Amino acid sequence: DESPSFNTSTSLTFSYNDCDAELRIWSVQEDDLAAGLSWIPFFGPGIEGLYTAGLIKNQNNLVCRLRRLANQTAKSLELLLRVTTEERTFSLINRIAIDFLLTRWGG
Amino acid sequence: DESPSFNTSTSLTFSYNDCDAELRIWSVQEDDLAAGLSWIPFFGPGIEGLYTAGLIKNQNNLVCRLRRLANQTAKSLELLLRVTTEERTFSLINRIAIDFLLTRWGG
Amino acid sequence: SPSFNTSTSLTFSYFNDCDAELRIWSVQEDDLAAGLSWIPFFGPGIEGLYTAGLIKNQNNLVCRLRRLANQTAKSLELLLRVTTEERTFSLINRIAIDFLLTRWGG
Amino acid sequence: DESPSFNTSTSLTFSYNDCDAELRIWSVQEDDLAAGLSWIPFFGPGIEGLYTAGLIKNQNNLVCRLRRLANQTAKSLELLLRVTTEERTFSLINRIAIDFLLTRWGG
Amino acid sequence: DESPSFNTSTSLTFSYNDCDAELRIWSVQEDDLAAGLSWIPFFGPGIEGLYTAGLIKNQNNLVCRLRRLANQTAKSLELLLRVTTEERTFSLINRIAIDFLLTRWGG
Amino acid sequence: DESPSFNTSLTFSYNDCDAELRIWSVQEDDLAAGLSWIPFFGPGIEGLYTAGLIKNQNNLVCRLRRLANQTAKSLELLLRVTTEERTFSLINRIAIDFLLTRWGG
Amino acid sequence: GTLQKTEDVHLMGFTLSGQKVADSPLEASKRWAFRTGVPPKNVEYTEGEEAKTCYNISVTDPSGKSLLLDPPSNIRDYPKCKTVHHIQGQNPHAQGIALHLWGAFFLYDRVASTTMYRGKVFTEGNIAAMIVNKTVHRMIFS
Amino acid sequence: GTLQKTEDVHLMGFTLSGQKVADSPLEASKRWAFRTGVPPKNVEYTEGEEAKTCYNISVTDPSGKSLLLDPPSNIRDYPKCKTVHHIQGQNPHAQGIALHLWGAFFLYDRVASTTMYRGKVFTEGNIAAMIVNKTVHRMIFS
Amino acid sequence: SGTLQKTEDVHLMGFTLSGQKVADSPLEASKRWAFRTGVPPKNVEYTEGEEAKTCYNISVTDPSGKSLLLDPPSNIRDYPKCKTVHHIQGQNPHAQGIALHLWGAFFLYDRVASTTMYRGKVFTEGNIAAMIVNKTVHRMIFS
Amino acid sequence: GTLQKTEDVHLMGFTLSGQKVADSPLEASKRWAFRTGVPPKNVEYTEGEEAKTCYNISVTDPSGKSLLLDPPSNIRDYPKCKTVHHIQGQNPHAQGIALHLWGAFFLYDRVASTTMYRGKVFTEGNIAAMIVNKTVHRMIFSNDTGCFGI
Amino acid sequence: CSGTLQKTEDVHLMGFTLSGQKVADSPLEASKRWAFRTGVPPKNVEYTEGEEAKTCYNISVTDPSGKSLLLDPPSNIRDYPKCKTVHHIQGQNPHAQGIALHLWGAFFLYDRVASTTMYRGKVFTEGNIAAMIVNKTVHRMIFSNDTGCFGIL
Amino acid sequence: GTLQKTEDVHLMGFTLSGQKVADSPLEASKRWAFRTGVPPKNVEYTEGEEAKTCYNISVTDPSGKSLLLDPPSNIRDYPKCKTVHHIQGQNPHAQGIALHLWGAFFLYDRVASTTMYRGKVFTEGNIAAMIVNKTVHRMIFS
Ligand SMILES: *[C@@H]1O[C@H](CO)[C@@H](O[C@@H]2O[C@H](CO)[C@@H](O[C@@H]3O[C@H](CO[C@H]4O[C@H](CO)[C@@H](O)[C@H](O)[C@@H]4O)[C@@H](O)[C@H](O[C@H]4O[C@H](CO)[C@@H](O)[C@H](O)[C@@H]4O)[C@@H]3O)[C@H](O)[C@H]2NC(C)=O)[C@H](O)[C@H]1NC(C)=O
Ligand SMILES: *[C@@H]1O[C@H](CO)[C@@H](O[C@@H]2O[C@H](CO)[C@@H](O[C@@H]3O[C@H](CO[C@H]4O[C@H](CO)[C@@H](O)[C@H](O)[C@@H]4O)[C@@H](O)[C@H](O[C@H]4O[C@H](CO)[C@@H](O)[C@H](O)[C@@H]4O)[C@@H]3O)[C@H](O)[C@H]2NC(C)=O)[C@H](O)[C@H]1NC(C)=O
Ligand SMILES: *[C@@H]1O[C@H](CO)[C@@H](O[C@@H]2O[C@H](CO)[C@@H](O[C@@H]3O[C@H](CO[C@H]4O[C@H](CO)[C@@H](O)[C@H](O)[C@@H]4O)[C@@H](O)[C@H](O[C@H]4O[C@H](CO)[C@@H](O)[C@H](O)[C@@H]4O)[C@@H]3O)[C@H](O)[C@H]2NC(C)=O)[C@H](O)[C@H]1NC(C)=O
Ligand SMILES: *[C@@H]1O[C@H](CO)[C@@H](O[C@@H]2O[C@H](CO)[C@@H](O[C@@H]3O[C@H](CO[C@H]4O[C@H](CO)[C@@H](O)[C@H](O)[C@@H]4O)[C@@H](O)[C@H](O[C@H]4O[C@H](CO)[C@@H](O)[C@H](O)[C@@H]4O)[C@@H]3O)[C@H](O)[C@H]2NC(C)=O)[C@H](O)[C@H]1NC(C)=O
Ligand SMILES: *[C@@H]1O[C@H](CO)[C@@H](O[C@@H]2O[C@H](CO)[C@@H](O[C@@H]3O[C@H](CO)[C@@H](O)[C@H](O)[C@@H]3O)[C@H](O)[C@H]2NC(C)=O)[C@H](O)[C@H]1NC(C)=O
Ligand SMILES: *[C@@H]1O[C@H](CO)[C@@H](O[C@@H]2O[C@H](CO)[C@@H](O[C@@H]3O[C@H](CO)[C@@H](O)[C@H](O)[C@@H]3O)[C@H](O)[C@H]2NC(C)=O)[C@H](O)[C@H]1NC(C)=O
Ligand SMILES: *[C@@H]1O[C@H](CO)[C@@H](O[C@@H]2O[C@H](CO)[C@@H](O[C@@H]3O[C@H](CO)[C@@H](O)[C@H](O)[C@@H]3O)[C@H](O)[C@H]2NC(C)=O)[C@H](O)[C@H]1NC(C)=O
Ligand SMILES: *[C@@H]1O[C@H](CO)[C@@H](O[C@@H]2O[C@H](CO)[C@@H](O[C@@H]3O[C@H](CO)[C@@H](O)[C@H](O)[C@@H]3O)[C@H](O)[C@H]2NC(C)=O)[C@H](O)[C@H]1NC(C)=O
Ligand SMILES: *[C@@H]1O[C@H](CO)[C@@H](O[C@@H]2O[C@H](CO)[C@@H](O[C@@H]3O[C@H](CO)[C@@H](O)[C@H](O)[C@@H]3O)[C@H](O)[C@H]2NC(C)=O)[C@H](O)[C@H]1NC(C)=O
Ligand SMILES: *[C@@H]1O[C@H](CO)[C@@H](O[C@@H]2O[C@H](CO)[C@@H](O[C@@H]3O[C@H](CO)[C@@H](O)[C@H](O)[C@@H]3O)[C@H](O)[C@H]2NC(C)=O)[C@H](O)[C@H]1NC(C)=O
Repeated sequence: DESPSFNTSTSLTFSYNDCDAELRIWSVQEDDLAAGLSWIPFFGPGIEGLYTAGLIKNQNNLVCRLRRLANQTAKSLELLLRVTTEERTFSLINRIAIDFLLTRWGG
Repeated sequence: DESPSFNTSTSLTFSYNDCDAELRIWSVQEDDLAAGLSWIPFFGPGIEGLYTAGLIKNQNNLVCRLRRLANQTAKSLELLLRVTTEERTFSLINRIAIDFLLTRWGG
Repeated sequence: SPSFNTSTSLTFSYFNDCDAELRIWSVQEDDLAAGLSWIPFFGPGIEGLYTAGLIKNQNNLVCRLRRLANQTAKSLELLLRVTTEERTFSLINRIAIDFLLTRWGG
Repeated sequence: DESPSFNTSTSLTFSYNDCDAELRIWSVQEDDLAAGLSWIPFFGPGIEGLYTAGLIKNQNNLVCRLRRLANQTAKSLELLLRVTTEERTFSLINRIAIDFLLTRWGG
Repeated sequence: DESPSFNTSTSLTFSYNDCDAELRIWSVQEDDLAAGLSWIPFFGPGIEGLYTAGLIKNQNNLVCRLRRLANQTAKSLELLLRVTTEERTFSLINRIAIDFLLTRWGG
Repeated sequence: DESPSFNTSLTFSYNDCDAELRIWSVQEDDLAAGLSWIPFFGPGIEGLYTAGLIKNQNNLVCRLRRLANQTAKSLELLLRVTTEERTFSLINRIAIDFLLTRWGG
Repeated sequence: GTLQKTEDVHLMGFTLSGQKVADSPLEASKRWAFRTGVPPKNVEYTEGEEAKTCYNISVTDPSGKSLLLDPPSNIRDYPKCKTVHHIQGQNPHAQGIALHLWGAFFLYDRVASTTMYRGKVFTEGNIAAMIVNKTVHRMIFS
Repeated sequence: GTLQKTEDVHLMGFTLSGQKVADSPLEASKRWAFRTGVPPKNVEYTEGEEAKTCYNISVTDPSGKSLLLDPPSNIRDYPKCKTVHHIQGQNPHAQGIALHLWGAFFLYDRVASTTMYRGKVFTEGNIAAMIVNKTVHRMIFS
Repeated sequence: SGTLQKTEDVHLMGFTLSGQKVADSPLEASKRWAFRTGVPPKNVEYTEGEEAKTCYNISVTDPSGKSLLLDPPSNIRDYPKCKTVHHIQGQNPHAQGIALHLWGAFFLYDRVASTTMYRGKVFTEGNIAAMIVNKTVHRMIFS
Repeated sequence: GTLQKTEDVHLMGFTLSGQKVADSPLEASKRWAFRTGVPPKNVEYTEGEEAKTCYNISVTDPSGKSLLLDPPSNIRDYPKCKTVHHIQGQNPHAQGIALHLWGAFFLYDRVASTTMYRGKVFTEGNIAAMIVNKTVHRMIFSNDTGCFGI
Repeated sequence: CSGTLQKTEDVHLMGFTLSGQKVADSPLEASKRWAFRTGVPPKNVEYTEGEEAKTCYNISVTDPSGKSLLLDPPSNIRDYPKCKTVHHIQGQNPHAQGIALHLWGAFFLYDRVASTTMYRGKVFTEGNIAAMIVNKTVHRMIFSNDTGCFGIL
Repeated sequence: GTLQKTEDVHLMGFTLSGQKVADSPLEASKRWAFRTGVPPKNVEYTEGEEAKTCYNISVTDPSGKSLLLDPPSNIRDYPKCKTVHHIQGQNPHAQGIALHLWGAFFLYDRVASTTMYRGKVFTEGNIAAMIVNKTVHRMIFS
């Protein structure tokens, strides 16, 4: 489970054809909070209007370097799921957040 | 999603009318190790006897700051439950620990 | 939970009634990859997932892991009393955060 | 003890009153030794019903010399049983087969 | 019953899926004479240390044909054991050796 | 398990010795009595044995004694293999082994 | 800015009865509504506050069955309540999931949910986080 | 790169259709098989690429029941599709549950699974792990 | 010379004395039995045998109440085919040892010929013979 | 110490049979009891010991209903056992769930429990936590009766 | 002319188990191959070597009177040498008489003895023995309660 | 040479006293020892030499039970002995069966054993297999 980064300017510097150039995406809301009242679950957007659409453009051939991340993540994530015993959902965000700190404080 | 830290003397240090000065709580006690056998489930207190009551006194006007903390903690925590999808248990203590470890040791 | 570091099996840094022979079973992921054997369809079932091995009692290691099997039970029961979820509880991330918390901090 | 070889010619060739011509004997499945589920002992014949009945015809003066053979076998057989000290059942066909192999290899 | 021969070179030629390739077996001993005094029963290994472990390799499909052979010869062995009346254990080795001596005379 | 054979000058084909060898043997003249083969007319347990002597003419007594002394090593390994605790016979095994090694030679 | 060990975290539940919010059942019913399409969410906390009022409400349809969701195995009653109100009602024009207008949480035994479950006594309140050690906690708690 | 908060970890899932993988249903069935003895596993992912084609496939038997596993309550239909193919089939010589041959994932609404579920719209694709903060994600998207 | 191709081609058949025109009524068939000490009993396995004409079932006890015959092993079973079974109850006070046959004949049981008489089992008197016949000749002559 | 990754933190379960605790079923059954009022808890471990004795137990009431809890979907049988003891029993006047008197754990396939599940083979033991390195782990690696009834 | 028998101590007669035959060896399913029958004597045969079994069975069957319906073992009957898992089942049968028998033809294997019946308190397995001839050179070259038990028919 | 009949083989038992080995009861008692874990075995032999010394030995525990095994029905006393020694004693730390240290056999009437039985007269010796026909047997015999 490797992960690139977001190093810009000092273009995008990434620290770890057979692609599609266009890539439009759906995402969880970033700025739904505009009137101070939509954050209530009763006044929320529901499940139909929950998702916001946008476009990701190819600046420094980022799209190919994300589509080629599919092999070397699904190779290891199957072996990660084979160890655990639960058939429920399984979050990986805390695992990566711990692992980055374990890598950074090696010395 | 704030997390204040209190330190003794300088009385408590807060660091990071519609409020009642009286604040009585119930908690899970930690002095049960002196019995020597209460850690076994068969010799434990059960469900109704699990709790110990106490009173938190107002030293540096910390009751009303806690009641104001709780009112806008929900503002962020409702969105934090909005993003995820699973319909049951989410212990946020690991999230707060990881955010605290990333915040004060970013570099 | 009392943790235990097997550094060097010489270093035994921490946070009769013993048997010297310790045979264990485990999931060894080193040989489990095997090219295209990480597929769930090209893979092993429930009976066949595990390996077998033995642990050598070099510096009296098994006889202190069993005393560790004592000395972490009380803390684990007091940890499971506080929680309210009745299915299985992940515990590795808690130890991983606690290691960095007691490593550097206040 | 001695044993003749009652064999066919291709007059009838034999080998190495007080008589009854009729000889009705009991035997162990004269033919059809195999079946679907008869070799198993759970669906087997049983201890009282595994014996078939046959009648040997006295066609070339056959029964009478067999009776005279049996009445003279006892002289060798009791002296053979006198030497051994075991009091359980004593098989004998292996001795006859080894005697046949030893005697036919005359040089 | 059946008894095959298994010879090496003057080639693994034989004479006369639903199986496992691995065949781990226990045997008495290849040669305990190298110890020097292991043949004395007082210096012997006993019941619990009598056997040694081995692994027959299925590089020329021996194991599966042997597993087939046992199920084919079970019927003939039950038909052989039905005829005898002794309830003690019956040794078949001399029977097989005499049958091998009688079954072949051509050359 | 060695088994030497004698010859009709006696060719043999496969201190700690006493030259005088006397044995007890099963009766042979009893067969010629005529009625003594019947168990009721038999001699019994005690009268079943005849004493005899083996002469030492071509040092066969000493080689028989060392034959027994080296045969007891081979026989006891054979007794270790079997699972029966009652009286076990070896006559048929020696006869089948003689037939099996006679075919090769 | 000091957190030695992982159980120094605390999530406390604070009720609106201690904030002087009108908590009689006549005017507490208009902070509750029904809406379809929003899944329920729940989050676990550690300690709580004794509440002046707690509620025990089951609402059925004209066909007889309750509109409230079946509570899971981990849902229990609220530990300490001074006054418990039992209300049986009927609403034919609404269907769906019970939700809170102010965004406050329905509090149960160490579970704060965004919905109402049948047969379980809850209260209304929020949850808050703090970082204290044992030394402060022994001198702040009686 | 250094992230300041746990929320910055994004997990986009990209479908196979962006690699010019053929996606006609008459030949896609060789990427699916049935097997006994493998439990299913789910992974939560934050966002994902949509699909040019989506599938709604149920497999029946001569006895009339569905050989596919029932979905849990967190399994939802896939959010964005362009041309979904509602397919009904029948297979009398299959046992166990459904698995993908390439090791790819059956993507659903923010849940990726290694098995098929009854009556749910999915796609085929993998997921990737990465970190972008708010500023770099704001100079993109917009 | 000799046609012996398999080990189970050797048959051991036991023929009764009654087929040899020997008197077998129990009044004069009891003079071929006696008692003797010091001789171990012997048993021999056979395969098949002649259908018997008259069999016997004999219990002999002392005046103290104990049987003079032996306890039969688990191998010993009743004789298969008996047309007439004679049951004799007797008592001999001055006999000791085991029962033995005066003519040297065998006490035939179910495929076991014995030199002694057992308790509670039905036997006959007969002698066994050994011969070699293959499958085809046996199917030709046996009927 | 040294901790570079996350999956090198191991939780392995040690049985009580390797602790010289006598575990024949006629006398190992007095470490078990029944109690009302406690929830059952589960914890996930990784590796484990080969068990000398394992138990497959059933406890019924006089009406024919089993007093042990229904097993969840994540509970499986214990992987390696040298001897499996099958036990059937009944108890008329005990209600609740089954608990261990010594505070130990009921070990299953990578799940340790504080209760006894119906129809599943378990053992008794305690799980233990440690941190190893990859190279170090390459180096050091090759009705019967009225049971219960307090 | 493959006359490879030179002497008789070339005894190599393995007894192969049914667990390697892909036959189900669970204790609940293996009980359907066993039943009681009277009127059949028990028979034993001697083998010298064999496989290492996967599963083995400790079985005791009683009556309501408390007497075991399995025969007592002779002095040569011992426990089976290699067993990865031994299953201990105690049950009873109130309506079966006779001795225990196998319904396929397989033998109950013990320590170097194959039987057609079960014995009291002894550990066995299922299997069939096969007889074959190899010499020393080739073998050195290769080498390395519950109630209703047994139901009824 | 040649072998004609099956009865032409013989198994003669030669005693150790003919090997110029000392045979006093105190000196011959150190070749016998007790051991558990081995079954006893028996072998038939046809004839043999009569020994100079024979032994009738009973060994009991202090509680009274003899450690030696009961004799089977085929075991009898040794046929001819010049001198028979009756030695009895006790041993509290002996368990198991009796065995011979040199690997020799305990000779009885036509049965050679690896163990020592209770109340039967034996000797020490080894047996040998040898083939002489009846033609030249009387040339050697007498
Ligand atoms: C990871 O990165 C790779 C980089 O290549 C991306 O590309 C695909 O990779 C997969 C996995 O290796 C490829 O799938 C395999 O390709 C081979 C196809 O070659 C056969 O077919 C072509 C024309 O169809 C002919 O040259 C000839 O017939 C070849 O034989 C085969 O190895 C595989 O198919 C066979 O697999 C086994 C082996 O026999 C059999 O069981 C099957 O029935 C079948 O015959 C297999 O299909 C794929 O081709 C690559 N695509 C391209 C466009 O190159 C991946 O996208 C990327 N991600 C993953 C794997 O998730
Ligand atoms: C065939 O016949 C031969 C003789 O012709 C027998 O050979 C004898 O074998 C036994 C085997 O145990 C020998 O006994 C051993 O002798 C040694 C004793 O040392 C004393 O004697 C030697 C020489 O006489 C001198 O050094 C000195 O006097 C010593 O005092 C030791 O090596 C052995 O002791 C072992 O046993 C004792 C008792 O348990 C313990 O201390 C130890 O275990 C120790 O290892 C042993 O006693 C004997 O010497 C041999 N005889 C001769 C004349 O050499 C064969 O046994 C026989 N075969 C059969 C099958 O019967
Ligand atoms: C802690 O955080 C909570 C929420 O978690 C805050 O509570 C908010 O309080 C505000 C201010 O009171 C609420 O906003 C408005 O409140 C009014 C409710 O008053 C009722 O009662 C009075 C009687 O005294 C009468 O005016 C009348 O009966 C009212 O019903 C109303 O003005 C508004 O409600 C509705 O009014 C009419 C319908 O009656 C509609 O036209 C309106 O659109 C509206 O729906 C309105 O609610 C607010 O609701 C509370 N929640 C939130 C989420 O903001 C606390 O103030 C805060 N505490 C601190 C110290 O910060
Ligand atoms: C040598 O090896 C072979 C396999 O390679 C073994 O052969 C097996 O022999 C057994 C003998 O009992 C066979 O079992 C019989 O099967 C029939 C029904 O079984 C299933 O049949 C089909 C299978 O798909 C389905 O309908 C269903 O699953 C059935 O369960 C019946 O003929 C027999 O039932 C008999 O017993 C039951 C008792 O419960 C009663 O109904 C009747 O008495 C009935 O006659 C029986 O169960 C088995 O099928 C064979 N296997 C194969 C693969 O052919 C040999 O046993 C083995 N030899 C040995 C070990 O000695
Ligand atoms: C909160 O309110 C609900 C309103 O339903 C209460 O639930 C009801 O509780 C009663 C008392 O336990 C239940 O009655 C019992 O039900 C069963 C079946 O009849 C049986 O155990 C008893 O005979 C008894 O009748 C009742 O069924 C239940 N209602 C529902 C719909 O489940 C609940 O008790 C209230 N909580 C408190 C703390 O008062
Ligand atoms: C994908 O295909 C599945 C079937 O494989 C579709 O599910 C079907 O959806 C319809 C319409 O909602 C269901 O009918 C309704 O079901 C219930 C029955 O209690 C009830 O609400 C209504 O009376 C109505 O009959 C139908 O049952 C359901 N089928 C199955 C097997 O679950 C699904 O809609 C398809 N999805 C898309 C996006 O096309
Ligand atoms: C030959 O004569 C002997 C001796 O009289 C007969 O043996 C006897 O057989 C009967 C019938 O089986 C036995 O009676 C049974 O005994 C027990 C205890 O009562 C029980 O199983 C039955 O209720 C029945 O009464 C009797 O004990 C037995 N006597 C001896 C001494 O063993 C034998 O049957 C005769 N053979 C025939 C007629 O073929
Ligand atoms: C430990 O013992 C228990 C019983 O005390 C065994 O559980 C039993 O397992 C069998 C096989 O899976 C179950 O049979 C099945 O039941 C249902 C009937 O509707 C069905 O799925 C199948 O047709 C099959 O017959 C049986 O019900 C079950 N018994 C109980 C009481 O749960 C368990 O297998 C034993 N463990 C081992 C390792 O032997
Ligand atoms: C197969 O199960 C049988 C069930 O009877 C096991 O036999 C039993 O083994 C135990 C342990 O050795 C015996 O207990 C001991 O017995 C005596 C007399 O009490 C004494 O030495 C000890 O105090 C101890 O209690 C038990 O008696 C014995 N049962 C019988 C009927 O003999 C057998 O061990 C099992 N097989 C395996 C391989 O585990
Ligand atoms: C070798 O020594 C043993 C003893 O170690 C001798 O055995 C003993 O023999 C006598 C005479 O036969 C037995 O006495 C008789 O026993 C029974 C009652 O037990 C009865 O028939 C008579 O009333 C008489 O008392 C004695 O019991 C027996 N002792 C033992 C322990 O079995 C044996 O005779 C000696 N052999 C030689 C050849 O000297």
